[PDB]
Amino acid sequence: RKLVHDKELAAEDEQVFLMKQQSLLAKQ
Amino acid sequence: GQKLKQDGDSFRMKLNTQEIFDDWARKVQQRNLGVSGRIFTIESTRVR
Repeated sequence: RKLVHDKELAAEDEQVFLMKQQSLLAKQ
Repeated sequence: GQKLKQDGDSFRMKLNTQEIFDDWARKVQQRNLGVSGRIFTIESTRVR
């Protein structure tokens, strides 16, 4: 039962985040 | 003396200043500068 580290911190590349927030700005 | 005063009045007339003020105010009103909107904008650019 030696626990292993869970999922690591993700990067979530700037382009995808910017595109999602551009969409959110467009819809607001 | 009157010649000199007429000359100086002519140059001073050529040296008016309010007209450029009026032009700048008119241009400022026409362009309608403003800042209200979103905090910041995200845009699309195809960087070379």
